[PDB]
Amino acid sequence: NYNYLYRLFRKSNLKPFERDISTEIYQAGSTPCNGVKGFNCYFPLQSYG
Amino acid sequence: KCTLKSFTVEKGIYQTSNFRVQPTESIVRFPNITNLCPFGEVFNATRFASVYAWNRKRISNCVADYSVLYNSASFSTFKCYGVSPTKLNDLCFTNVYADSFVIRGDEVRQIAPGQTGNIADYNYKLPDDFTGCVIAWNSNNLDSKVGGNYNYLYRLFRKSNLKPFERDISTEIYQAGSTPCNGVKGFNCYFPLQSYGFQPTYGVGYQPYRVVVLSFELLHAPATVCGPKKSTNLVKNKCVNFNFNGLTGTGVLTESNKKFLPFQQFGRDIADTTDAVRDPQTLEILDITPCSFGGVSVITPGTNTSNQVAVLYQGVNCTEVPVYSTGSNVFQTRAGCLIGAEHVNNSYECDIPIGAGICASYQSII
Amino acid sequence: QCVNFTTRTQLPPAYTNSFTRGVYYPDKVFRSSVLHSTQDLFLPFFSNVTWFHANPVLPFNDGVYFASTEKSNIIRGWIFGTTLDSKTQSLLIVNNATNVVIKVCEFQFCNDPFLGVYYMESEFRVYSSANNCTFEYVSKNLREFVFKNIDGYFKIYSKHTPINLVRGLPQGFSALEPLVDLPIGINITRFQTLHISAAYYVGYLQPRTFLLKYNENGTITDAVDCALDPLSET
Ligand SMILES: *[C@@H]1O[C@H](CO)[C@@H](O[C@@H]2O[C@H](CO)[C@@H](O)[C@H](O)[C@H]2NC(C)=O)[C@H](O)[C@H]1NC(C)=O
Ligand SMILES: *[C@@H]1O[C@H](CO)[C@@H](O[C@@H]2O[C@H](CO)[C@@H](O)[C@H](O)[C@H]2NC(C)=O)[C@H](O)[C@H]1NC(C)=O
Ligand SMILES: *[C@@H]1O[C@H](CO)[C@@H](O[C@@H]2O[C@H](CO)[C@@H](O)[C@H](O)[C@H]2NC(C)=O)[C@H](O)[C@H]1NC(C)=O
Ligand SMILES: *[C@@H]1O[C@H](CO)[C@@H](O[C@@H]2O[C@H](CO)[C@@H](O)[C@H](O)[C@H]2NC(C)=O)[C@H](O)[C@H]1NC(C)=O
Ligand SMILES: *[C@@H]1O[C@H](CO)[C@@H](O[C@@H]2O[C@H](CO)[C@@H](O)[C@H](O)[C@H]2NC(C)=O)[C@H](O)[C@H]1NC(C)=O
Ligand SMILES: *[C@@H]1O[C@H](CO)[C@@H](O)[C@H](O)[C@H]1NC(C)=O
Ligand SMILES: *[C@@H]1O[C@H](CO)[C@@H](O)[C@H](O)[C@H]1NC(C)=O
Ligand SMILES: *[C@@H]1O[C@H](CO)[C@@H](O)[C@H](O)[C@H]1NC(C)=O
Ligand SMILES: *[C@@H]1O[C@H](CO)[C@@H](O)[C@H](O)[C@H]1NC(C)=O
Ligand SMILES: *[C@@H]1O[C@H](CO)[C@@H](O)[C@H](O)[C@H]1NC(C)=O
Repeated sequence: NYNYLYRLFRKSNLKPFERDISTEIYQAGSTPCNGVKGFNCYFPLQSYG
Repeated sequence: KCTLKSFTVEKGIYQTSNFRVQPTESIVRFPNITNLCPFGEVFNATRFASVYAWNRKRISNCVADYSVLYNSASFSTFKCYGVSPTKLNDLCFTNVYADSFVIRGDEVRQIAPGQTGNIADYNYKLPDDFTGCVIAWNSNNLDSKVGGNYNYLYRLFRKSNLKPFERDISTEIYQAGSTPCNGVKGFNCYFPLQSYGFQPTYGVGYQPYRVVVLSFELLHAPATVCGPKKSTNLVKNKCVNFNFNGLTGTGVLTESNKKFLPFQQFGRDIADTTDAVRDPQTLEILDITPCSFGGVSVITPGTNTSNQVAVLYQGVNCTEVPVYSTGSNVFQTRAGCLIGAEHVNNSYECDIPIGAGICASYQSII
Repeated sequence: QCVNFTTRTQLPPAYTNSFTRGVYYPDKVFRSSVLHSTQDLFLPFFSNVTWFHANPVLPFNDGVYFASTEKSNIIRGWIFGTTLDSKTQSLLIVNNATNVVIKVCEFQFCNDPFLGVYYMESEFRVYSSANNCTFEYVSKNLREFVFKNIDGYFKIYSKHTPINLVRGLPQGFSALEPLVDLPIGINITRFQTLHISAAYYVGYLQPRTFLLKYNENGTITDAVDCALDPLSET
């Protein structure tokens, strides 16, 4: 089932009892993303196998 | 009124709170970066060994900047498994193992925990608990030969698999059947080693690919290998907080004429309190002084009489006062700094003692 | 490339007094005109020191104080380890005019290890083989050294002094500066001394308490052993 999803990348930590559903690209590396993953950018949310 | 927890205040002087000069900025200094690990000779080697004879290198007691490996875009595959790479510059282990070889394009995915294949079972096996990173990049222009580069050999047949971190280069004739062979192939005997056929004309997935795997070890010996620590500029005559080579604390830094023997790093006077420190970069003796702090007091002639007060800062020079920053004529005394009361040059009896032989009273407040 | 020898020279060791020698800087902290009491491993005042005039395998214990009143840089090398073979990691140190060179792995030593001088010196036959290792480090007169091994750290303190007395140790005070530190963890219980082609004093260290005086320039000028006699304890 691929209906289960969880974030694995974020800029920082979360405050207690706080929920974030921002589906934005992550600039893991120094290369800017500009809306395109390419290299050094990945989708922060990954599904359950 | 809040401190006294009452709505009326009689004439006198009361201590309300205390103040201290806040730090302005932060500075961190570290010795000059040197003793970098020799990463160039590994990722820019003339050639790599075979996959069944993967080359092993040990890295210890050197600073390793992984940022240069991260920001390079020439690496087609850069997969770090155990931890997120961005924090290897902060946390680190005591040893590094580098395994270098050349494999086919389709075999790139096989270099991962929980993966199977010819290489993953007969050439190099990685445990499911493996931590580290793998870097695979194309080397078609170098390893592949127009006439067919057979210099790379891979194991094809073996009775059992390979244990984690085990290297086997045995050339024993594999005996699939029950007929023994005395070093010569036959009906059921085949050579386990096969040479690669890398060529420039080969398509995607067949071109040679150089792979280097970095593994981190944390034996009980002290950790020595990880990224450099950045340094900032130096400021003086300002109460700031500093992190000189692990010595952390706040204060104001001035120049000092004290002499240190060439083997010390910092000094103290008594009761184990830091007094002077030497910067690890320019090697000069600075001086640390705790920036000013002190209690405050309010002088009032009584709520019933008037509603104006004077503020006294105890033992604080009249140079760093900070809504009552100007008030009235500011008077500097041995006891401290007085604000809101004018200074006269007469002499009467003492009403509200202040200190150092002076005191104030209500006429305004004098 | 070494063989046995026939001139089995064995001079029995004599005994001498220690007086007030064997004091080093315990840390890297500057202190000016202050009396500081510290508990650490030192050589007790007025102890027994084993004078040697071949060289035996002396146990290392916790630490070693090694002195040599030699002429024109005779004492050269040092060997440390537990088994001194290829079974367990061994440590070798060679002192030169500039500094000391250190190697840490299993060199295979023979009965008579020596450096050898050719008359322009070119000779090295202390061992025979060394398979795997990582750590190599390169940087009339009485030379004093203190060797310590504390929680995975090898410390060497050194000092050189000019003396004219012949028979015994000088009756003076001189603190020992810290010289070399190694972040290597290897068990060592025994040590030796390299021959040349020669008298030295050996003493052991014990944990105790000392009182040290720092003058206006951060140099130690006086030391007192607390547990020696009632006056010192007072
Ligand atoms: C292998 O060699 C390449 C080429 O010299 C190195 O890539 C260079 O890295 C420096 C780092 O300061 C850059 O300034 C250059 O622009 C890079 N050149 C190219 C063509 O990419 C690479 O860093 C070397 N690998 C290692 C591990 O040192
Ligand atoms: C550590 O600090 C710097 C690091 O570069 C060096 O010292 C100065 O460096 C600047 C520029 O690099 C030179 O213009 C100066 O002449 C250097 N001064 C000295 C005294 O060398 C050097 O690598 C190290 N300096 C010290 C004092 O250890
Ligand atoms: C308060 O600070 C001022 C400086 O902001 C001090 O004035 C200095 O005093 C020193 C020593 O007396 C002199 O060498 C300087 O020339 C003075 N500078 C100026 C601009 O006057 C003042 O002495 C401090 N007050 C107290 C009580 O310490
Ligand atoms: C040569 O390399 C081997 C393998 O790394 C070393 O073996 C290590 O020995 C230490 C001794 O305490 C152990 O703690 C390590 O676990 C060993 N390594 C492995 C992978 O098991 C050996 O010491 C090195 N030097 C030689 C053989 O002289
Ligand atoms: C501490 O060190 C200072 C700085 O070297 C010494 O001061 C000089 O010392 C030299 C030789 O020791 C003398 O020739 C100079 O006349 C000294 N000058 C001054 C202004 O003192 C000092 O003697 C050392 N010892 C003490 C106790 O301060
Ligand atoms: C304030 O002072 C006046 C004059 O002495 C007096 O009449 C009055 O009672 C006082 N009030 C209080 C609250 O002390
Ligand atoms: C303080 O003394 C000076 C010295 O001449 C004098 O001019 C001044 O009037 C005095 N202050 C007062 C409030 O009288
Ligand atoms: C060392 O001990 C021996 C006997 O064991 C003794 O004769 C000698 O005087 C001692 N050395 C001293 C006390 O300096
Ligand atoms: C001692 O060894 C060092 C390091 O190899 C060398 O630079 C120095 O010249 C040597 N001293 C001699 C040979 O006297
Ligand atoms: C030293 O010996 C102790 C006791 O057997 C052992 O725990 C330790 O691992 C040894 N260390 C080295 C470096 O041999």
